[PDB]
Amino acid sequence: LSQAGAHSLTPLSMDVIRLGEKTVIMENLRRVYKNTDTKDPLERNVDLT
Amino acid sequence: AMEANIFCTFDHKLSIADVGKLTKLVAAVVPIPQRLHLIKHYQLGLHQFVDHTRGYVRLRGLLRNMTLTLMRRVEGNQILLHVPTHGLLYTVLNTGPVTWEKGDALCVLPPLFHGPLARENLLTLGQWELVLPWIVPMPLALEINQRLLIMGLFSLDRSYEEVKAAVQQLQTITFRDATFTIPDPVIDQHLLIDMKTACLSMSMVANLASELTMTYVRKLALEDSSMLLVKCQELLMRLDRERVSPDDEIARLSALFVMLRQLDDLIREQVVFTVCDVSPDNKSATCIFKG
Amino acid sequence: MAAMEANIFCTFDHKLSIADVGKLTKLVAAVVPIPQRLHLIKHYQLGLHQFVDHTRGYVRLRGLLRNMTLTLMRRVEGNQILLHVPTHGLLYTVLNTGPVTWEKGDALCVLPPLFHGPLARENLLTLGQWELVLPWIVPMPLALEINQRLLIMGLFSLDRSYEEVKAAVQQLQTITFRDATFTIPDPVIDQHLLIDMKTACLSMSMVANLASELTMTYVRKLALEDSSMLLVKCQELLMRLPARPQHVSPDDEIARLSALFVMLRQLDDLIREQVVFTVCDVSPDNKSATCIFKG
Amino acid sequence: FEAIFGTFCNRLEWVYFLTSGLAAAAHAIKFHDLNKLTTGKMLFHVQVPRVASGAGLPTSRQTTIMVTKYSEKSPITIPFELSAACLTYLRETFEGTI
Amino acid sequence: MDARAVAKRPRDPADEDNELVTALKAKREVNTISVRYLYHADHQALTARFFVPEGLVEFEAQPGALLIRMETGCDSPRHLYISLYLLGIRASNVSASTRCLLESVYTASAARAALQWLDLGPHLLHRRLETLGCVKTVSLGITSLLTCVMRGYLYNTLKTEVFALMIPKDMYLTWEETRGRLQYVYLIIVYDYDGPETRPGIYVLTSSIAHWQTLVDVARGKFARERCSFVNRRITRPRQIPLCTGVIQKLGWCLADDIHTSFLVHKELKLSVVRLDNFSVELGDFREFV
Amino acid sequence: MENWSALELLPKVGIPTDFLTHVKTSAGEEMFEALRIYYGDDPERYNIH
Repeated sequence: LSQAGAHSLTPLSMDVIRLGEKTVIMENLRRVYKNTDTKDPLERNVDLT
Repeated sequence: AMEANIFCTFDHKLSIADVGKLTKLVAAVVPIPQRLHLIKHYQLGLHQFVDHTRGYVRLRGLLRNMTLTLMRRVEGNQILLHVPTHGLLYTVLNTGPVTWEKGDALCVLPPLFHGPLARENLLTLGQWELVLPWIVPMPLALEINQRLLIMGLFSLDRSYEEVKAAVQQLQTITFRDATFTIPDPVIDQHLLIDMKTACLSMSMVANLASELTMTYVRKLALEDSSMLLVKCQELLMRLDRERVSPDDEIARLSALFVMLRQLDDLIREQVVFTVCDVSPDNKSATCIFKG
Repeated sequence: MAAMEANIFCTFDHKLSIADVGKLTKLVAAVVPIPQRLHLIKHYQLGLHQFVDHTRGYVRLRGLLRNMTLTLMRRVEGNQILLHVPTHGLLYTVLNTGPVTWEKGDALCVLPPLFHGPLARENLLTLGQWELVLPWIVPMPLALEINQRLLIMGLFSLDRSYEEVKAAVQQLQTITFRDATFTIPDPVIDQHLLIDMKTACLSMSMVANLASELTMTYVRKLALEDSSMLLVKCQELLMRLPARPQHVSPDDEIARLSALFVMLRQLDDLIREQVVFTVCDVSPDNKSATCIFKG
Repeated sequence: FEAIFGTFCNRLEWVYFLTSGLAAAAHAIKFHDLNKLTTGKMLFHVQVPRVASGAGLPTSRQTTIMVTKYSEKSPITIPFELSAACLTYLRETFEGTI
Repeated sequence: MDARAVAKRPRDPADEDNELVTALKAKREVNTISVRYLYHADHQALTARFFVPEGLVEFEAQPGALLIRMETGCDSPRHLYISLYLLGIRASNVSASTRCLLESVYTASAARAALQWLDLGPHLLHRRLETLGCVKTVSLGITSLLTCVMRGYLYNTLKTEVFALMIPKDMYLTWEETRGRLQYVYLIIVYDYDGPETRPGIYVLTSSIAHWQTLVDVARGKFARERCSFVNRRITRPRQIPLCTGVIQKLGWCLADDIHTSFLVHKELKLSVVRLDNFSVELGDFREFV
Repeated sequence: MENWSALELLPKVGIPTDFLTHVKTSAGEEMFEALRIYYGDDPERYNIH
């Protein structure tokens, strides 16, 4: 599976945080759900009893 | 490579509001008197057949000989008409008051009304008018004629208002998601001549059955081994419970069969469509064709 | 196995005369029923002729013919024939071997032949002590009455003198419908009629039971006020013998009618036949016409 | 007169899962014959290290353990209709009128 | 108009490019979606999806089974769908051993309610039912979905496999020792009228006969007993009018030679069934007979 | 009732848009006066006359 990956690469700008001396990506998904007719999976709810 | 389509041309000039009045009726059954290639708009619809004294039953029969045809496309001048081919699917407008659902055995019936409607509006040239027949589901289509025939049997006696209370019940069939009020075929107490014939078409048959059966059952009873005929005479002898030249028998039997051929128009009903998917809000639904 | 072939080749083994090879060219595009449904049927199975019998039961031919698959004649050539079976609902042309003037817009049904009278029988086409027999195509009003006349002939034959039956068979065997005269070959009584008379005699009784009291009475009551030609001519056939209805129950009455329609279809169908054609625009020659609903 | 102005049409904001940062959690790989396959699997071979025991205590076995890890299909499909009038106007062409 | 234009051979759609290709060809744009071959491009068969409750998906999950709409006087659902096999718990024709057997599998919050709707009123079952066709490729969702075949052969997509119709052995019967090279299939409801209750009597009846007149005549031999029950119910019960001894209607046709016995398998509960093979669908309107 | 059919055939400028609460809802609250919605391709746009 590791050898199946394409070797092509391109830059793209991103926001990142450095925690635990480890990089972590930040990324909104608002652009891919705005003006569409399905609920965003990240926005959910809890039923406390 | 385009599919064949009948052409049709209106004569009276149309305003742009009128040609747009017709584009709202893309899919729509349109009876055609004969499979002519050209056709005047006067031939379209049942409106050329419209009559006063002639009854609904006359529309019930001539419509069976009409060639149903969808309006595949609407433009200026010429109007296309796509005759269905058996076994292909065809989208059709739900002009019928009944809501459609999956798998209905739709069959055409002439349009009806109960006085003024919320929207009688249709395409209207001078004097000329269009009439698009209902596409009722089959089980209701039996219920229509079963009411229309019984209502004329009481037409001889409108004088008893207690009978009218039964006519008021038959007048308003109540299929689900519908509130019909079937018009009385009778007008000013007098019957239509088509109604007078349809009532004669049945009552004459039942009268001959009461007496003609008494003879032929006798000779045919002993020969039968199934015995089912032997008990048929029992109800006939109990049908008496209430209170001749050989040539006369031939003319008497001869009427009994020919009247049923006249009555057959009201009995068996061809199905013209069977539903598949239904569009939202039931504006229309596709239906595979079936002659 | 392959689905039964739409294309069927029939090849004679007997020698064909030059006079007869052109007889089939005039026969092109006509109903030629077959039974076995082979891809290469022999002509001995071709035609109705194999079903003939010394009884000559015309009612017997009426039933056995319906089981045979219909075919359309096509592509005459040198000692080769190509029958074809149209799929249901498609339109194709059909020549009329019979002598009847077809109308536009009427349904048609296959029927066993009825000899015209003179029975000149054309060249009839024969070989090997065998003759081709193609059943006639007829309009519905002729197709309907031809069955009821066979049935009423069997009712009068019962319960009456055999010499009296001949007086009724004579007037009934003739048919003057649509200009041309017709006559029924050997209308022999048969067990096939005995079951046909059975379903009619069964319907003859139950419809009297299913009929509503307001239904059978209605014709006798209409004469009290209305008068018309149809009311008088029909009233004479009936036996010689205001007021309230005894009861009016709309739910009970609508139920009586719905059952009554079923026995009518049980009774009407015996004079009905499986419609096959729905002709549109007949050709001016009246030697050919287009057809739909074939099969 | 009424005054119609310029016409407008919104353009969609193009997006790609390969460009999105959620792909850092993904490892996408095309495979044209994927419809033919039933279910994938990934066998894992494991042998745990052991420590020497003291006197009077049971000793650890040379333990070995293996597991299988399958896969989950998630098919997706999107309808879109095209009018039959668009079909008859797509390839058929009458006179070259404007 | 040109004489060469009528000399041209009739068009072959396969030689022509798909319309999705012709549009891309002019702008020479390349979409990621495949365009070279539209699927379901060549199917005379027509289909429509039928959402179903998940308590009836069993046995229907096997391709090839009859489906019928069952109209309900309730406004929701107005038309619960019914399996041909689930229908047999009510039919008297099914063997008492088989009836107790399969019924344990079909029990559900939904399917058990369907049996109650056959007892709600006097009206006969044939009025309440309407044949739909047969399933191919079940979706098997939490809300079950089925691709019924309105007409034509049952088969897997791309013609990779031809699904066969499945019919229970308890309902199947043969009218003749000599099967023809072709024979039509007929679903046929029958009613053996009786005092306390009029039981349904379902039967599947393949036959070489096709004409309606010849078919009903031979039908009266096997069913003469139920025919005797009909008139018997009339004479016993004045002011009572039962109707229709039964209903015949066309269902399709089969090659006859392909027929052979088979069996369904589910929940370690095998059930032997007749197995029609290349059953092209040809639905027919109900035709009552007395 | 404006002639919507002309808008579906006449060339149009491509303007990206940003607005709250989704176009299906903002037109579901009738923020605009005249408006029209439909599913799928519109046959009516092809009926030039």
